[PDB]
Amino acid sequence: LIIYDDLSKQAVAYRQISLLLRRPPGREAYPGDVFYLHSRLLERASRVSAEYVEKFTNGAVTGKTGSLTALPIIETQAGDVSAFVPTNVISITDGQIFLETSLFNAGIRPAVNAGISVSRVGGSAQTKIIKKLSGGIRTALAQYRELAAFAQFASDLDEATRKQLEHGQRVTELMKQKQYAPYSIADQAVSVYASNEGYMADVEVKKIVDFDAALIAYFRSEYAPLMKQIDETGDYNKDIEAAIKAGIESFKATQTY
Amino acid sequence: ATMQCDVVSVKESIYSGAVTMLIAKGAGGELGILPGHAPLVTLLQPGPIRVLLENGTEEIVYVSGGVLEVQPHVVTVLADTAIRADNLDEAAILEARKNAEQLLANQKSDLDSAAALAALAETAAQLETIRK
Amino acid sequence: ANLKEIRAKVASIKSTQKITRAMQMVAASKMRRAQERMAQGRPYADNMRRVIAHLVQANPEYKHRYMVDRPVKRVGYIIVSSDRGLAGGLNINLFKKVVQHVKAQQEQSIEVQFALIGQKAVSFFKNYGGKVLGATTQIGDAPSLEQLTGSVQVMLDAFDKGELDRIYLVSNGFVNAMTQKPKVEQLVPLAPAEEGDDLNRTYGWDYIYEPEAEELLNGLLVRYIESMVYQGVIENVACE
Amino acid sequence: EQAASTDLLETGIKVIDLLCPFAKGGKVGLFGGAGVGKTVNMMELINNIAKAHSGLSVFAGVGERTREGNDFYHEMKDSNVLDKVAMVYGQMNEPPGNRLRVALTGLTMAEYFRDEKDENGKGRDVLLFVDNIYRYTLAGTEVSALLGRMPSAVGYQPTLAEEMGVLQERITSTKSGSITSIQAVYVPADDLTDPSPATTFAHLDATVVLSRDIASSGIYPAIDPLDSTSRQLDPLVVGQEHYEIARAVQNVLQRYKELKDIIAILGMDELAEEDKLVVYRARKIQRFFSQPFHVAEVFTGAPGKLVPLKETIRGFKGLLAGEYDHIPEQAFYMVGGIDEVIAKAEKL
Amino acid sequence: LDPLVVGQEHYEIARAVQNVLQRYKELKDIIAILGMDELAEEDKLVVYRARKIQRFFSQPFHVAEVFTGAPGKLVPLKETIRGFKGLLAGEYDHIPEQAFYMVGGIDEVIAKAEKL
Repeated sequence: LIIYDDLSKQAVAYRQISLLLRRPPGREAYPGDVFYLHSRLLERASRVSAEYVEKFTNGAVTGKTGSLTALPIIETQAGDVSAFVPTNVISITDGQIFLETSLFNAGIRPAVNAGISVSRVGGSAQTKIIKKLSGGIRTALAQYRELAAFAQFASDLDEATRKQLEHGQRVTELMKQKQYAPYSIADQAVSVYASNEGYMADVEVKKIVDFDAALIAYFRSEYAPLMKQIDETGDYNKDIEAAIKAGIESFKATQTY
Repeated sequence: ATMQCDVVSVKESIYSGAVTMLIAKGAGGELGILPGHAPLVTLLQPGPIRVLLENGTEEIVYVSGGVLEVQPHVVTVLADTAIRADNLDEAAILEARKNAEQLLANQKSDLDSAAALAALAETAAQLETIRK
Repeated sequence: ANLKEIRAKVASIKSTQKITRAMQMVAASKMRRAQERMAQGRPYADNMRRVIAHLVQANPEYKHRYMVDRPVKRVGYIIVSSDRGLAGGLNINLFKKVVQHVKAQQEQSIEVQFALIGQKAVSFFKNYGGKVLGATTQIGDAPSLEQLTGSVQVMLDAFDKGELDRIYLVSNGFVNAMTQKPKVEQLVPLAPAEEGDDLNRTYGWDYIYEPEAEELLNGLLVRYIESMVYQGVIENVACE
Repeated sequence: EQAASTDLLETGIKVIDLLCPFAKGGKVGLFGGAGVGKTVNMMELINNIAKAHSGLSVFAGVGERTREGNDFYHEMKDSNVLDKVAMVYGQMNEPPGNRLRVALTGLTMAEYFRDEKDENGKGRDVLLFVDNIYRYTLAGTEVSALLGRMPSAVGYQPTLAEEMGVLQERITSTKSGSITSIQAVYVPADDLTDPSPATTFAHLDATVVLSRDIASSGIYPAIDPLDSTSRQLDPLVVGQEHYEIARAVQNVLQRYKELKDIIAILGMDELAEEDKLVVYRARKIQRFFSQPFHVAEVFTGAPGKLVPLKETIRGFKGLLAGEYDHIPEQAFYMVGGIDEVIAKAEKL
Repeated sequence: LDPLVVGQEHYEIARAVQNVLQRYKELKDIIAILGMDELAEEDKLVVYRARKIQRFFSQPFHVAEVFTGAPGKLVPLKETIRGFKGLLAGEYDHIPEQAFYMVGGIDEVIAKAEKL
C-alpha cells in the first residue's frame, strides 16, 4: 500500500522545472504533458494474476497473486474542483473521497461528503458480512438527504417519513469517530448490525457516540472469542447473527452507557 | 320506516337510515311516525336521544343538547357539538376580559378611541405594501 | 463579482428554493384539506339556511328584538386575520378597506369599534391604536366553536345594551384559488325574510311551540350568527 | 456518393425503438457513468445487430482504464459475444499521440466490414462504439499544446472543430451499406456552453440518458424516458400513430414526475381518482419498459426477447386506451412482448 | 489545539464556539427570504449567542489608546475559559449584546451592562 501526501506540490515542481526549460506554456502556465505525468504514475497500482507472478519468479512462487493500493492526496483552492490538475486526476482514479470545510467546522469529524463521493469497484471489495450489512446505511443516508429540509415542520408529515428522518439523523451521528483509533471488522459489523436492526431508536441523538463506544467496549471484553472468529474468518453465518443479537440484547439489558 | 333523520352541529352530519319507529328521549307523547304534523319544537334533554333505526337498530346517540323538528317527510335535529348552555355570556365576558387585556397589555392601556387617526400613517402602511 | 461568491450564492439559493418548495407543497396539502373542509361546510351552510327558512316561516307574525331599527351611533365591527405572516398581503388589503370604511364613518360623525381574531390584526391596529371590546389569537387551524363565542357574544350584548347599533363582517371570501376579495358585509340585518312558497303545501298548522312560543327564535338566530361567523373563519383560513 | 432516405434501424429493445428511434447512418450520444449496466446495453446491441441484420461490430477505446478493459474482455468472453466483435484499445498510460489516432483505427475496420459484398450485393450494416470522444478532444488539445500551436478562445486547440468533422463525418449511410455509431459523452464542469460539448452536439442525432435512480429502482435497462431525445421522432418519418403514442406516454410520465414528490412526502392518502389512475398507468408503463436480454440468459437462466416494433406499438396503444386496466402491475416485469403479458397474467 | 496538549475542557469550549459560529454562518439567507420569526427557537438561540460571541472576542489594547482613547486591558486565559463556558451554557442570555463591546473580562461585562 502506498500513499502520496500531496500530488499538487509535485505538479507545481514539475511546472517550475518545465517553465525553466521554457517549454510551451498552457492554461495556468502548465506545460504540454501534465495528464501523462500523473497517468503513468497512477496506472502502476494494479493487481497481477498468478501466471504473471509465476513467470516473474520463475516458479519460486505458485498459486499467489499480488496487489498495489494507491491513495493520492490533492488540495483544492476555495472548493474549486474544476481546476486543471484536479480534473486531470479525478478522471484517472477509480473513486473519489470529498472532504468539506463546512462539514469540518460543523462538527463532522471524519468529514466525508457521502453525496458526491463514489467508488467504481463497489461491493466486490468487501467481506461477506460487511457486504450484507452495508445496504441499510446507504438507504438511510439517501432518505435523510432527500428529507433533510423538512426538519422545521415535521408533525404534518406522516409517521413513516418522520421515522425515516429520525433514523437518518441517528445514522448520520453514528458516522463520527476519532483519529489514531482505527476500528476492526468486528466492531464495524457489530455497530452496523445494531444500527440496522433498530436497537438505537431509543437512544438520544446527542449521546450516540458514547453509546457506540460503550457497546463496543463491552463486547471486546465479554465476546472477544466471537470477535476473533469474525476477525480471522469474516464469513457471516446464522450462528454469528444469533450470537451478535444475543450479545447486544444482553448489553442493552444490563449496562449503563 | 322514517323518511330521513339528520342532525347538523358540525361540518359533517349524522344520518339515520329509515328509522322504523320514531322514538326519542324526551319524546313528549308524540313519538312515532309522522303524525300528519309535529306537535312542537322542544329542548330535548342533553341526555342521549335513544333512537332505534330500521329493524330496531340502536346507534350511538349521545347528544349535548337536542332540538328536534319532526314533520311529514322531514325530521331535523339541531344539536350541539359541545355542552349546551343558555346565555353563556358570563363565561364570554370572563374570557374576553382576561385574554384580550393580558394579550393587549399597552394596547389596552392605550385604548385610543380614535379610529380615523393618522390616516396618512395608514396610507404609509399602504405605501409600504406598495414597496416590493 | 468573484467566482467564489457566485458559487456560494448559487448553492444558498438552491437550498432556499428547497425550503420554499417544501413550504409550497405543505401549503398545497393543507389547501386540499381546506378545500374539503369547506366542501363539508357548504352543506352546513345550506342546512343553516334551511333551518332559518323553517323558523321565519314558522313565525313571521311576531317581531324579533333584532328587528328594531335605530339611527347609527358608535357602530363596531368584527375583524379577522391570520396568525403568522407571509400571507401575500390579503390581511393588509382587508385592513386598508376596513380603515377606509371606518374613516368614512368617522367623517359621518360616528366612531367605530372592532374585535381582532388574527395575530397580525392585533399587532398592526393596536400599534396605531383603536377601540376594542374583546380579542383572541392563536386559535389555530379549524378551531373549536367555544373558543371564539366570546367576541360575538360580547358584541351582541353591546348591541343589547344599546351602545352598539350595527356590525358587519370583514373577511376575505373565496372566489378562486388566487382571487381573494376583501368583503365588508353586514352580519345583523335584523334577520329579515320573505317567503312566498311552502306556505301553500305546508306550515298551515305550524306548531304550539309550547317550550318557547316566541323565545326559541333568538336562540336559533344566535346559533345562526355564530354559524356564519364560523363559516367566515374557516373561509378566511382557506384563502390564507 | 451516399444516397439515403431516413430508414430506422430496429434494435429490438422496446424503450429505445419507441422513444429514441435510431437511423442507419446516425450518431448517438450516451450519457451516464458506471453502475447502470452500460456495458450490458452495449453487449445486447452487439448481439442483436448480428441476430437481426447480420451485422458485425467494432469497439474502439479512447483513453480507457486497464482494469475496466480487462473486465469487459473477460465478461464478453463469458457471454459468448466475443466471436462477432473486434477490439482496439488505447490506454491511459500511453502518450497522447496514441490515444488520439485510435478512433480512425477502429473506423477503418468498420468501413471495411461495411463494403464486403455478399452474394447479390446488399453490402452490410455495421456498428462502431467509441468509449469517450471527450478524451479524444483532450488528446487533441494536449497534442496541439505539445507542438506549440497558439491557444484558442478558452484553453482549447486553435484547430478543434475541423478535427471533429474529420472524425464524425465519415460515419454515414452510403449506397451499398451503413455505419451507425454509439458514443459516450462527458460534459466538463456541467457546462453545455463549453466549446467541446458545443462542437459535439452539432453532429448527434439522438441522446440516450442513463439514470442512476432507475437503476436503483431495479428496472433494467434504466434508460430515462423523459430526458432522452431524437431527431427521428416526428410525425413524418416514424409515422403518426407512433408519434402520438410516444407523446402520450411522455406527458403521462411527466405528470407522474410532477406528482411523485407529493405522493412521496404525504403519501397516497389524498382522495382524487384521476391522478390515482395516472399513477397506476405510470407504474404499469415503467414496469413494461423493462425486458429480458439474451446476454443474461447464462447467469439468469431466462430467455431473451427480441420484441418487434409493431407489437410494442400495439401494446402501448392498448395500455393507453385502458383495455388492460385489470392486469396486475406485477405481470409486466421483464415480460417481453404484449401477449406474453396476458399469459403471464393468466398464469397468476 | 489537541485534547492531550491544551486539556479536555479547553478543547470542548473551542469546538462548541466554532460550531455555533458555523451554524450561524448559514442562516443568513433564510432570514432574508423569510422572516426572522419563521426560524425555530433553537436557531434564535444560535443567532443571539453568535452575535454575543462575536462582540465578546473584542478587547481594548494598551498600544492602541491614541485612536480610541480608552484605557488598555489584559485578560488571563482562565478568565477567558470561564466566561466562554458561562456564555455557551445559556447564562448571560439576558445581557444585551451592546455590553460585550471593548469590555474585556466578564465582570467588566456585568458592570458595563449595569451602567446601561
